[PDB]
Amino acid sequence: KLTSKIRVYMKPKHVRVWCPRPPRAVPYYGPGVDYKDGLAPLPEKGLTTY
Amino acid sequence: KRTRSESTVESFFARGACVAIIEVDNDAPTKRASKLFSVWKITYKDTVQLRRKLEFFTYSRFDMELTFVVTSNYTDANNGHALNQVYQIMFIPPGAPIPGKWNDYTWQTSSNPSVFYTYGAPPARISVPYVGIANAYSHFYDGFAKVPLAGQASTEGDSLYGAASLNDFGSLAVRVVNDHNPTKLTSKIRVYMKPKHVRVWCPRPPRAVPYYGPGVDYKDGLAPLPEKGLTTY
Amino acid sequence: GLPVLNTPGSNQYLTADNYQSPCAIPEFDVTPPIDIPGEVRNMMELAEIDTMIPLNLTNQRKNTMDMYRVELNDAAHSDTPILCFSLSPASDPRLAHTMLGEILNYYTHWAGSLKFTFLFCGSMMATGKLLVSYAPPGAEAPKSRKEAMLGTHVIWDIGLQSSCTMVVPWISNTTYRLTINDSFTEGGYISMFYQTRVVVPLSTPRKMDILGFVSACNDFSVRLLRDTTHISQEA
Amino acid sequence: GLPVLNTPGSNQYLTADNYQSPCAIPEFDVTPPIDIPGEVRNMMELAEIDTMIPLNLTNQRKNTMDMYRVELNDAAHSDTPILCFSLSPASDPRLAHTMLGEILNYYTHWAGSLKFTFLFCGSMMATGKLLVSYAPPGAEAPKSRKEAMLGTHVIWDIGLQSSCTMVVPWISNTTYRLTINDSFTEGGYISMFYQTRVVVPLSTPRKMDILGFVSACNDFSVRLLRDTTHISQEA
Amino acid sequence: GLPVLNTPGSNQYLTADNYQSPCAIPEFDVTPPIDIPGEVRNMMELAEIDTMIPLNLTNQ
Amino acid sequence: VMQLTLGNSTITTQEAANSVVAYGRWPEYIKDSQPTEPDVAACRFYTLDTVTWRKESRGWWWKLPDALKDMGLFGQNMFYHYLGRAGYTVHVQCNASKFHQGALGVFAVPEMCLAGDSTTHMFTKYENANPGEKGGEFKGSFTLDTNATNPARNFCPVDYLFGSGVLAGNAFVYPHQIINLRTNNCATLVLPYVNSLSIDSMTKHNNWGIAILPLAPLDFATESSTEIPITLTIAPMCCEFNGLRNITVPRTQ
Ligand SMILES: CCCCCCCCCCCCC/C=C/[C@H](O)[C@H](N)CO
Repeated sequence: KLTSKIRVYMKPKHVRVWCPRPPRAVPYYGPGVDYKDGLAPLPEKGLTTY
Repeated sequence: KRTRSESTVESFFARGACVAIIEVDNDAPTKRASKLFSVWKITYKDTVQLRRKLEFFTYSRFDMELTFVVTSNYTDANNGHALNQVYQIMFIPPGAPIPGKWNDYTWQTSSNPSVFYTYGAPPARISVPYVGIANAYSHFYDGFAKVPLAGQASTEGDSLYGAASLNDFGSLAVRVVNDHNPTKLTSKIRVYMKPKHVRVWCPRPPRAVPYYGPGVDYKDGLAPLPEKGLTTY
Repeated sequence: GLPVLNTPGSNQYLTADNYQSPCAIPEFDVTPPIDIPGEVRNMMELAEIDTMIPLNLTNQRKNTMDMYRVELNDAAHSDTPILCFSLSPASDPRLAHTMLGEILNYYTHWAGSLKFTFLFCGSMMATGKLLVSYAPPGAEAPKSRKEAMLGTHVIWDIGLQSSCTMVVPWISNTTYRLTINDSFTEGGYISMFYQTRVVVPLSTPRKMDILGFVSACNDFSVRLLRDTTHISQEA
Repeated sequence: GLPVLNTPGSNQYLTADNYQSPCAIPEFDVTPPIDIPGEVRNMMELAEIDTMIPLNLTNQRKNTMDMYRVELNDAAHSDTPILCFSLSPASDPRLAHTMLGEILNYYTHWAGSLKFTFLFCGSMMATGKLLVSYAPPGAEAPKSRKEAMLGTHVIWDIGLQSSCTMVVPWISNTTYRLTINDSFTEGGYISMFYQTRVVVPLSTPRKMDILGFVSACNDFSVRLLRDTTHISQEA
Repeated sequence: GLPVLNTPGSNQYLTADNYQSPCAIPEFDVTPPIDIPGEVRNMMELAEIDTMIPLNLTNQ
Repeated sequence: VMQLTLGNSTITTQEAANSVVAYGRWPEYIKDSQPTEPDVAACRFYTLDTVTWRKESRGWWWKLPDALKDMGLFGQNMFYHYLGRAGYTVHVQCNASKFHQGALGVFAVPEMCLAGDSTTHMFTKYENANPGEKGGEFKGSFTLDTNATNPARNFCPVDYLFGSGVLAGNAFVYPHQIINLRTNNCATLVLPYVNSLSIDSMTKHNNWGIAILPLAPLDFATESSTEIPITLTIAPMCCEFNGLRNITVPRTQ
């Protein structure tokens, strides 16, 4: 028995974009926009602390 | 008889030199004693030839060519032969994720430059332009990254002499992308640095004592001059 | 045949290479494009869009709406700073999550000035004067208005303008700054203090919130594209 | 497709090759250069800079400052040489450690004339006359002033000039000399003798030191770059 | 990239071939030549020189 | 015969040795390819502490613009402005009579990094790597600091190694002057701004180093001991300061 793995690499060219969207903030769960946990990305920092 | 074609900065510096050797292993993950992937901080100070050549001048500008010479061998001879190995070398610029596992998300190479090598092929070669934040590369820094200030705690504001601000040029992560062979295999990749379009400024005297650390410190071997009679030819 | 030489680097895969490849679908009928509104040709065009700053990252206001507001009151004048943060857009937690910070997280080197805007969300009757100062690198972070007024500063006159914008000059010892936490490329500090006080009449709210925004200037640029530190994947 | 031939030498790595390689960071914004003082475009430009010669390598003066000085006294005239060495910049211990010697150690072949300078560090009242002679190759090394004065020589008149420079002519049987110790490319010898004596008046130092320097001439050149013999690394 | 074909004879060593090879010592200062007496450009020029014949090959 | 007139200061000498402009370039302001310019208010000569030259002297070293941290308006601007740029004019005076012997070598070193005295690499602190107006001294041999509990964290320059592991004889590669007591009792150097950046911090980075080495032993007539004062007077040139902010107070001790 032999085991083989093929990695598929995608490289776009001549890219034109429209309608910018904000970056994702929570982990991706499914092809859609659903989320279940990990909804606390912001850490703790003092208001008057540099 | 003068010519002075081989004495130019380009000729002097346009020579390949080994700067580091990255060692990786192909083995079962359950063996904690094996390193499935390796990470090496990019720097020319791990060697002495190119370091000595570069330290002849205080400031420099140049493009770089990296060559990766890959070799591999078995740890045993009673397990037949293994399949062809494929190696991945990923560039991690400052602030980019550091791989933690052999097959974690950091190897997706979404935006990190990566080179894939197949054993037996001609050594992989890449070219990089000048990527210094300043206007010229600095081999010496007479200063500190942090300057302690009056009223600061003794546990803050401390930094090593020279520190590293312009020297943060990323790292290289090397792994094997093929399935873990039943028999342990050991691979070593030699990184060769070849500068091009080299411009130099502020010449410095050649090093006289052995290099000890990235800085100018020395501990022993401070007697390079041999004995010779004053009036002896 | 024609002599050939297999130079070093051949038979290698590079993720940032550019070589012509055979077409898997020859003579395909490509759908003509249409003028979709909102064309973007450079990522920096997004960095110039104002983004609300999650300034208040206290344990109680973190990861909710309240982190996007800074509170003000009608108390007597004090030199205690209203707001403080460091000019580390790609490393500071309050700025790393903004669009500027997110874009910078994809690159290793960056340069250019920035615009910091503050909007007052109080009542019309409310009036006051505030100071916004930028302390250049290499100095102890301002601890009071007296030290704040030694450097570049702007006066927000709440009562004539509801918003105030401050431009951070490119005071640096290096051509480009790093997107990581390092003392080599410190960007200075930005602090906000009271000037006299917030004044409100009778039957008026005494607690009023202000909103902060950060945007890139026309000279902003980035280089050395790299992976971000706010992304993860299982296995 | 186009016929191709895999000629000998393909699929090989050569450390001194020159082939175009793919760019790992496409479309990078290169920082513009600035006019840094002290631009150097040829290594030979460094070989023309005077370097103090560690002439005295005795067991007591070795690896300290004293090796950079040659002593003189007010004793009666004698034919015993003051200084002696061989024109082997890349092999002689006294010259191999100078900038000229260090640069030559990186190359196998070299050619051109040289300048040897001597500076007097005595008192103003001190005066004297000294002889600096160059014995061409192929002759027994000078043992006394009588043999020294048979070849090219210069007179150092201490009292009118505090420094004296001598140019070594390119007297050779080969186009280029080797940077290793071999009798095939002997460069001759250089010797320094007294002419009359060092004269000092009362209440004046009677032991005075002189300093030696070596530099390359405008016709100096090197070729066949090679590794040096003054470099080592563990493992 | 540009299509290529590995024609027969590639990846072979021929002792009488003529292909350009990389320079192991780039930018070397070549010593200028000098007019050495006795220049020869063809081997046949030596064949025209008289040579004494060992005609008597007796055992003695 | 030399006269150096700058700002509100003037130095006149009759025992000079002309002068050398480092790398052949005089200090100049940044070209196009709010700034603060003290002009003559800062571009003037300041005298540093005079040192003593003895028979046992091994050498002295100063850092710039470190040596000018306390010299009036220049230091005030350096501590008030984040970034700065300025060239230097260095004048070394070493008086001697006709009966004296010896010679001094003055070297202007860009990025004069000195070896530390501790096993840990680059472990010298800021407070010891920035002596100030008093500079420092060279040692005749390398001494290793074994005080693990309270490391000195100071430099350990070696005279014959130039303090950076390089033979002193090669130190002449840098812009240099020779003060020979039998020909000239003073020397002058012009050092333009040298760095990889057009402007840089005046507190985190040192631009130049001045090294005075005893190229020849000091002697006088037939006396058993003699001392020669050595004076180092330095003037900033083309002062430029940027990034006004609160005063910076570096830690001491
Ligand atoms: C798999 C892709 C690998 C991509 C490799 C890119 C690495 C780029 C490194 C740039 C290094 C610049 C050259 C070094 C400059 C000087 O030596 C330093 N300023 C002094 O240490």
